[PDB]
This record gives sequence, structure tokens and C-alpha cells, in this order.
Amino acid sequence: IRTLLRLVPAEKRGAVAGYAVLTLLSVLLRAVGAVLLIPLLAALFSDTPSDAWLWLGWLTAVTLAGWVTDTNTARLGFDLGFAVLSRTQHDMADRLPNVAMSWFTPDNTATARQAIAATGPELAGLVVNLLTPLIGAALLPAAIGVALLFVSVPLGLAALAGVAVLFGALALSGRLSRAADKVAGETNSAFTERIIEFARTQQALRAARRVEPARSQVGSALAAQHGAGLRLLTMQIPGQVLFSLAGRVALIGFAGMAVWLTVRGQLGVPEAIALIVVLVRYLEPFAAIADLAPALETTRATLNRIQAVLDAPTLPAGRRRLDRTGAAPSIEFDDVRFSYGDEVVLDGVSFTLRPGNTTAIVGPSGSGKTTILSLIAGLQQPASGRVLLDGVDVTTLDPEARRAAVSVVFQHPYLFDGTLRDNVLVGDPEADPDDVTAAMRLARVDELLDRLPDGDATVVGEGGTALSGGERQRVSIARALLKPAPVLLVDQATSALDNANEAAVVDALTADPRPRTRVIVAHRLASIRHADRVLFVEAGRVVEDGAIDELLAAGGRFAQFWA
Amino acid sequence: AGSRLLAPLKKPLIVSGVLQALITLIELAPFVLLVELARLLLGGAEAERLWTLGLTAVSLIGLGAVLAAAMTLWLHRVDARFAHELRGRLLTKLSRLPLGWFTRRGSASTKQLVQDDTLALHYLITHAIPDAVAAVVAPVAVLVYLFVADWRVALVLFIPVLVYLVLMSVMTIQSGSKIAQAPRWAERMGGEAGAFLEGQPVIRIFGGAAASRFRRRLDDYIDFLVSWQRPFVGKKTLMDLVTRPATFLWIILVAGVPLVVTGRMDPVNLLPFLLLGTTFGARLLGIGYGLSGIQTGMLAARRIQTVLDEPELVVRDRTRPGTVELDRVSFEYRPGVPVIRDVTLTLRPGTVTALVGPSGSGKSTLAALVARFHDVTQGAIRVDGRDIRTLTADELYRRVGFVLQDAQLVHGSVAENIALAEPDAGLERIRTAARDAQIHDRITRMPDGYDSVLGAGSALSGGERQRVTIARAILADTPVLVLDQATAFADPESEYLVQQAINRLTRDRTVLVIAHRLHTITHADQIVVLDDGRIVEVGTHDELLAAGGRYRGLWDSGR
Ligand SMILES: Nc1ncnc2c1ncn2[C@@H]1O[C@H](COP(=O)(O)OP(=O)(O)OP(=O)(O)O)[C@@H](O)[C@H]1O
Ligand SMILES: Nc1ncnc2c1ncn2[C@@H]1O[C@H](COP(=O)(O)OP(=O)(O)OP(=O)(O)O)[C@@H](O)[C@H]1O
Ligand SMILES: [Mg+2]
Ligand SMILES: [Mg+2]
Repeated sequence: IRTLLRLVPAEKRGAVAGYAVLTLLSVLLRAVGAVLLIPLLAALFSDTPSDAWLWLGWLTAVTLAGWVTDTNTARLGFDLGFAVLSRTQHDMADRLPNVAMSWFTPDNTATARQAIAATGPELAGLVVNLLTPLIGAALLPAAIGVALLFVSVPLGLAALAGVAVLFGALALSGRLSRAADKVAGETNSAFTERIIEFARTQQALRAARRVEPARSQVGSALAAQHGAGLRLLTMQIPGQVLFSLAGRVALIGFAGMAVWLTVRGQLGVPEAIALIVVLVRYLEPFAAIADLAPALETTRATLNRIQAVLDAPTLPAGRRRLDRTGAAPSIEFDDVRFSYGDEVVLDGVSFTLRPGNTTAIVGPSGSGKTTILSLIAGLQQPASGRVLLDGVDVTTLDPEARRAAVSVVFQHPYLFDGTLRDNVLVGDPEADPDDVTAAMRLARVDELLDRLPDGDATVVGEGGTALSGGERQRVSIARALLKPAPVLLVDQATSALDNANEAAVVDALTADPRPRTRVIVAHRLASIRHADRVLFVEAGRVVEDGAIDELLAAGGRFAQFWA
Repeated sequence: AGSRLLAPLKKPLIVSGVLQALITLIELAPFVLLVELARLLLGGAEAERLWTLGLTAVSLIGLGAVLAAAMTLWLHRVDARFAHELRGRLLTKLSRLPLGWFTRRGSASTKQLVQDDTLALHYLITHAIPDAVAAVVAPVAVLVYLFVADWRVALVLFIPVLVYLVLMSVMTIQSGSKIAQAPRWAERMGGEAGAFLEGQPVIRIFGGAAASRFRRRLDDYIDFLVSWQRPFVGKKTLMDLVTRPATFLWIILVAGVPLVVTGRMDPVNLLPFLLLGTTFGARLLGIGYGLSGIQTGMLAARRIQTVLDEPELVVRDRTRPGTVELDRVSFEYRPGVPVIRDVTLTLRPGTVTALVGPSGSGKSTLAALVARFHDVTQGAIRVDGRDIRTLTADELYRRVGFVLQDAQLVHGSVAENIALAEPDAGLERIRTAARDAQIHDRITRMPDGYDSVLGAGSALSGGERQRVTIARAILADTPVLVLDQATAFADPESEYLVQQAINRLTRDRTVLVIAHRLHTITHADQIVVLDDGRIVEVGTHDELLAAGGRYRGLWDSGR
């Protein structure tokens, strides 16, 4: 249970203490009310049945206290469950943008999706559904055993022996189904990820005939998931059998001690008849724990995924801010060295981009120019060296002011599901309609509005899938151009655009009135027509540098690249 | 829909109902025997006549619980096998629907359909009929026995029963609409989470955590969950308190102790209520908590059956080689929103056809129609004479290969993304395809060579994964090849090399090339200019330049 307490808000721990105290009180009251029947029937069946009034009053008092404590425990469990839900989910939402990009491996992405997928009512009502009944059933027969010591010491000792057998059975059942349940959870997560891939990559899978279950990866994942689930069901058989045997042993001990006491005359016949009912109350939690115990492993795995997401290593985040108010910063790399894992992408790349001017980065594929744009934008950080925005290290910049200092057109434009206008407004949600219209006109998104039926309210699919490649590229360009940031990083913005739209978009990127330091990556020479300076990035090195005309006349790698 | 989906589970569920009736009778069995034995004891009967029956009844306690545990362990197997077959059927159906379904629905909704909706049927199979039969049998049987035993205390037993029924009814009415709205919120939240994880660069650069729509949907969904579960959990807890064995025992004693103290009830006549009267509360609580599960399962079954009843890409019975013919083809992604307007085109072997035009003109949807991702609204498409609506998927996709505009790698090795069409292809074939696509040199630099995984985050550059998709299409080695905006992210050297490789590999094949860089399609035998979903001019490069139409303007704009 230490994993659950670790996720509770620090401001909500008094509620946890109250909930624990009220749970113990509820168990104690239930046990006392169960055992108070023995004096009640002893007096009721006596020669003067008026003596049962006192025990009836005590039973009524304990019953009303039990109702009050149980309503309060339910309230506190609901509050704690939804508070844990809100804090964990909001902390994951706040942290994941700050989590390092390398952390998002497919396994880690699956873990993050599963943790977010636990937002439903299963984990929200965890305390009322699992912890409260589990604790109540686990401590009820122990409390009944303690309560019976006031009636008869050996009877209570037999009840506590049955409780010890119950706890041993619980531990063994938990241990037996551990590996099977872990493998079942792993296979279920893999199946979920493969379903998501199956829906996303449907075109390629169909074209490759890897779509039927007999041939698809999702089908193999379904087979593995079914196998692991059936192994889990099989390995829960010994747990259920052991719980049943523990119940039988507890009943044997309780009933044998009760019958022995009755035979010896130390326990009246009405008291034994009351002990039949107390035995029934005592044996009920044996089934309840058996039914609830399987859910511990799933709950434990869910909380483990949530905590693992919350433990992800975030990027460094200083508190510097750019001194000048909105002016174009001077971008520069100083001995910047970068590597995705063991592959060295950049090694010794040094340059200084002037403020307000437009720069172009060009070179072969895999040269490391999208990596340069990502380092400028703060998506990545150098392994060594410093990226400076206006002389301020980007690592030390405030993250809130770091993202406000750069806007990026990514190589693979991604649009969120929703209307077309919503995606453009991601650049600046509170921008005026004139600014949005200007951004759309510059990016030539306005040519979609008169052609598409629903205009800018047309619903885009997952990604930009309900729009053509050029259309979603123009939407991404408009999104980047709406943001007022003084640095614009253009990454292959003209890849999917025809010559007319490509020329218009390029001229709009140059003719954007906002003062910006512009860095452009392209594989067509017409995309960098207005670039003041060119960087030739090849194998992680700016081998050639200068103006377009100067490098063309010099006959360096620029002309050979465009030859 | 739900009944038609769960028809295979007719007799297992009927058997579960009958077995649970027998099991609940067995649960009530030892208490009746102990009531009779205690009546004989307090009547002065000899203990010699009661030892055997007494031990029998005491050992019988909890036998029905063990039998119910065994029945639930069996019905869990039944449910797991049924869910496996159901998910197989779902994956089979999704493999044949048009891709308009996928695009309009999303991937989170597909995930919900396959996983959660089938998992939502768990209570409806494993517990619903047992709980219903138990709550109809054990409460009614116990109440009949207690009413024939003593009506006076049976009447006060009826009070919490009616209170529980009222609580169950009002809870069901209150939370019925919330349960209906619940799966829609679940799939919306799943889609927002998937977009938050997938679109992480967009989230980081533009707005961050605070401004993300993911947080807004998260807060709205948590508000929905709070509003749904606060009254629901309150009613659940009140129903638990009403029907608890402590409450029944207390009510029994409140009604009996005044009767016993007075000369109205014999104390020996309270034994049926003490022994049996407390046992049927949990049986009622089972259905009370299960009615929500029944609603969830029925809604999920209706959704599953609705998806399983949908129209698909059926294969007709109508029933030169290497030739693809579009014959008056028209297509509309939505009703009354055409994207293709009567396109007639014939792709012949040994020739390269270039499909050019403005962005959004309909080149990619035309290539998809050749793939039969969607059915042509009018006209026909025929490969090797056979209409593609008559070819099976295996027959069709063995004839036509595709390089899609969006390079979609699968979670797996670089040797698996290559040779996705032919997974049993040898590693030397994969190496040759990679060399043809110029991605073998890149793969050699990877840490573990050709086994390097390409999941989320462990990606490559855009041009490199585009080359991987080109290698996939090369290794497929189909009679017809379609290149939907291939080499868009390729640099001029890489673009030229892969173009030369494709020209070498498709000298005698039918090639359809879609491109925006018009200088790469100057040698196409037949250039086709598609504007606004209809072909506006067809010819060679020089003829289209001389015509002074749309191609001339596009060529001038790109220089
Ligand atoms: N997520 C990643 N994980 C590992 N390696 C990566 C990742 N993204 C890129 N790389 C590698 O980084 C190197 C440079 O990648 P980058 O994205 O900078 O390419 P690029 O120069 O923009 O190429 P292109 O012109 O093809 O778009 C390549 O070797 C690529 O394999
Ligand atoms: N899944 C879809 N659902 C609805 N409309 C779609 C879908 N895919 C494409 N469209 C619409 O189809 C029209 C043509 O798009 P398409 O992708 O066929 O053009 P294209 O010639 O390939 O474009 P590009 O040069 O941008 O790649 C566009 O208006 C686009 O909005
Ligand atoms: Mg790149
Ligand atoms: Mg396209």
C-alpha cells in the first residue's frame, strides 16, 4: 500500500489519517455488533428474557455508529480516490511536456498512454471499491476474534488462528499469481499498442497484406494476450483453492472449539446458536478477500505505471529571460556536440546567425539539420556545448519564455483532431481574427477555405489525415506564422506543396512583417530564394557557408548539391 | 444487437442460471437444517439423534460459496474465450471496412472498440445471470420461509428490502444516462491522450502543458466522472448499509426482542430469522451493484454488433496484364463533397505516368482508389482487366504496390518494416532492397544493424524513413507500382539515386508517379494534370509546356 500513499497529495494526508481511523473503527464496530448477539441470545433465551433490553440497546448504538462511520469512510474514500486521480493526472500532464524527448521510447510511450488511460472510474473509485472492502474483510475476522475473547478466551484464540490461516492463504495466493499477472499486463499493453498501430498504419498494412489476424502483428498480439490471460486464469485457480481451504480450516477450528466449549458446559446452547450466526459473519470475509485479492495486482501495476511516469527525468530549466522585448535574437552554436544515444549527430558545429536575417540550412539526408532546428527550439539539449539565444544559454532560459521565443514548422506536420481553425489557433489562442486571417493568407490556407465545404471549421482527422499532405502542411505553416515569436524555424515546409503554393508560401515566409530571425531547411533551391546566408550541414558539420550567389560562383558543395 | 452478439453464449448462461439457483439453494441448505436441529435441541430432543445431522450441517456451511467460486472460475474461462473470438472477429471486420471508417473514427476509438468494449462484456457474461438468479431465488425463498415461519418479523424484513429496491431504482435511473455518455468520454480522452503523446513537439513549442487541449479535456472528463460517481457511490454505499447482515440482524432483533419479552413470540421461533434472515442481503446487493455492469455490457455489445454489421469492401462475383484502367471514376469522401470528378485514365505496362497538379487536387485519393481503400462512387477501376471490386485483397495487392505520401513505419526492426509485404523474405533480399533505396548504408551505421527497432521516439529522419518505405515497396516487387509523392524529403543526390533505382526496377512495369517537383517527371511518357478532381490536360512534358495551360504555370512558378 506504500505505492498508493506515495501518490496522495501532501495536503490530503489528514484525510488519509481520518479514513484509516474510521476504517479501523468501522471494523471494530462490526465485530462488536456481531459478538454482542451472544449475550443478547443468552439473555433472551434465559428464564428472565427482559435482560436482553440492555444488549439490544448496545446493539442499536453500535449499529448506528457503524452506519455513521461507514458513510463517512465512503465519503473519505471517494474524496481520496478522486483527489489522487486529479493530482496524478494533472502532474503527468504538467510533467510530460518537460520530460526529455529520449524518454519517449515505445515502452515508455505505452506506459504513459496506459497511465493516462487510467483516468476512468476504475481508478477514481479505487478506495471505495478495493481498499475499503479489502481492509474491512481482512480485519473483520481478526476483530471478531478479539471481540470473542471477552466471551471466551479459547474461542477467540481459535478465531484468531483462523485469521492467521487466512492471512497465510492471502500471501500465498498473491505470490502464486504474481508472474502470471505481470505477463498478462505486459501482453495486454502490447495488444493495446498494436491496436493503435493497426488503426494508424491501416493503409500500409493493407497494402502489405499484414492486416488479417492470421498475418497481422495485432493478431499475434491478440494470440499472446489470450495465452497470457488464460495462464493468469489458470494460476488464480490455486489461489481460490487455497482461500477455500483456509475457509474450511477456519470453520473447522471455530466450530470445533464452540462445540467443545458447549459440550464442557462453558457455553450455553443459545450462546452456541448465536455463535452459528457469528461464525457466518466470520466466514463471509474469507470469500470477499478471495474475490478482491486478484484486483490487487492490476491496481498495483496501474499505480506503478503512474508513479513511473511521474518519475521521468525532466529537462534542465533555469530562470533566465531574454532582455530585449520582442527583438530578433542572435542565434549561435558554440562547440555544440549532440548524439542520439551512441550515434554522434553533431560534433563541433559552431556558427553565429545574425539577428533579424534569414538563414538557410541545406545538405544530404541524415546530415543533422532537423537536429540543429530542434536544438535551437529547445526540443533537444546539447550533450556538450551551449546554444545561445541573444547570448543567453537556452538551457538556463525559463521554459515559459523559452517556448515563447521560438516557433517551428516541423518536417512532418502534425495537427490535432478537431477543426482546421483550432489548429491554426494553437500558435496564439487569443490572437485577433485579423491576425489569424493574415496568418492563413500568408500560408495560403485561405485557398482551402473557399474550396473545402466547411471552411476553416472543417474537422481534421487524427493528425492531418483528413487533409492532403500539402493542406496540413499549410495549416502547420499558418500555425507557426500566427505565433509572434522572434525566431522562426522552417523545416521542409515546402515538401508537399505544388509550385504555385510553394512559391507563395516562400514569399510569405520572407514577406512576413514581424521581425524574426529565420532558419530554413529545404531540399528545393526555390525554397531558399530569399535566404541571406546558407549553412551546408553534412554529417554533422557546417562544411560550407556563405551567401547563395557567392557559393554558387565558388563552385563548392552548394552547387554540387543543387547540380 | 446485444442479443444477436451474445447468442453463442445462450446455453452457458442458462447453465449458469440453473447452477446458481442450485448453488443458492445449497447455501440456504445448512441453515434450514441447523434451524430444525436447534428447534429439536431446545425442545428437549436427545442429542444422540442430532450429532450426525449437526456435523453435516455445520460442515455444509460455505460449501455453496466454494461451488460459486468454481462456477465463476469456469465462467471466467468462458468469457475469456468468447472475448478472444470476439476480438478476432473485430480485427477481421476492421481489415475489410473502407478507410473512411478509420479516418472518421480515429485510432483511440478503434482501441476502445477492440479492448474496452469487449472487456465491458465481462460482467454481463461472468456474473449477470448468476447475480440475477441468485437475487431472485435466495431473497424470495428466504422471505417465503420466514413469512410462513412468522409473518410479523417478515414484515419488518420487508422494510429494508423495499428501501433497497427504491434505492436501486433511483440509482439506475440517475446513472443510466451517465453510463451511456461514459464510453464517448472514454474514447475522447483516449484520443486526446494519444494526440498529446504523438504531438509532443507541437505541444512543447506551442503553448506547453498549460494551453494544451489535453488538460482541458482532462479537467472536463474529471468533472464528468465526479458528477457521475458521487451520487452513484453514495447510492451504492446506502444500498450496502440497507442490505448489510448487521442491518437485517438489528431489524430482526428490534422486531423480535419486544415480541419475545412479551408472551407473543417464543424465543425458539427467532432462530429462522437469525440463521437465514441475514444471508440474502448480499444476494440483493449483487444485482444492485450489477445493474450498472449490465448496462455497460449491453451498450458495449450494441457497439460491437453495430461495427460488425457495417458495410465492408465486399468482393463481387462479376470476375493487357499489368494494365490499370480508371473508367469514368468518381469518388466522394463525404456525401455530396466530390474529390474526383469523372476521371478516365489508363496506365499501361512499360510506361511511367506522372500525376501532377495543385495541392488538394485529388492525386492521393486517386492512388487510394487504385488501392481500393475506398470504393469508387461511379465508374470502375480494373487491373489486368479484372475489376478491383472482384479481386480479393490478396489478388489485388499482389498486383499493385504503393509508396504512400505519409511514410508509416511499424513498431519493429528495420528488417521488418522493409519486407513488411513479404515477412519471410531472406535477409539478402532485404539488403538488396535497402541498397536500391540507398538506406542500406544508413542501416549499417545503426547499433544492432538490421534488427534495430523503429518504434515511437526511436525514429529516423524523414528522408530516411521515406527511403525505408521505398525499400518496402521495392521488396514487394509488384507488377504495378504507385509512388504517392515519393522522394519529397529526399535530397537531390538521394532523390536522383532512388529515381535511378526505381527506373531500373520498373522498366517493363506500370508506374504511376505523383510529384510536386515537376523537374523529376520530365521523362514521364504520359503526364496527367489533375486540377480540382478532374483531369484538365494530358500529354508529354514538351507538349504540356507548349500548350500553355496549368502545367506551364506550375513549371514557371517553380523556377
Ligand atoms: N528519434 C531519433 N532517435 C534516434 N536517432 C534519430 C532520431 N531522429 C533522428 N535520428 C538520427 O539523427 C541523424 C540526423 O537526424 P535529423 O533528424 O537531424 O536528419 P536531417 O538532417 O533533418 O535529415 P532529412 O534531410 O532526411 O530530413 C540521422 O542519423 C537520424 O537517423
Ligand atoms: N480521409 C479524408 N477524409 C476527407 N477528406 C479527405 C480525406 N483525405 C483527403 N481529403 C480531401 O481530399 C481532397 C484531395 O486531397 P488529396 O490528398 O487526395 O490530394 P493530393 O493531390 O494528394 O494533395 P497534396 O498535393 O496535398 O498531397 C482535399 O480536399 C482533402 O481535404
Ligand atoms: Mg530533417
Ligand atoms: Mg497527397
